[PDB]
Amino acid sequence: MNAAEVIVYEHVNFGGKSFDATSDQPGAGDNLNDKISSIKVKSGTWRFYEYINYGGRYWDLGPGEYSSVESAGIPDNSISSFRQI
Ligand SMILES: [Ca+2]
Ligand SMILES: [Ca+2]
Repeated sequence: MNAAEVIVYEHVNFGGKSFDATSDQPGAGDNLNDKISSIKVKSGTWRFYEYINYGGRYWDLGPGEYSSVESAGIPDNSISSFRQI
């Protein structure tokens, strides 16, 4: 009775953590710079933002995979959070 798989990385492929879980965790939480990240998930829409839940860079997207490093804002991976719908 499980139909949800959200796997994302909070860093480079060969240098990041693999977060594989359904809707329940607080997105992401780690102190570091907003470097290259690997986001590959297919389930509705998700809101990505590197800051609080009421004062940060809002950026949502549909089911798709990507891994940029100069087109997603590289300020600082602090107080980052993302919820999947
Ligand atoms: Ca990152
Ligand atoms: Ca951030």
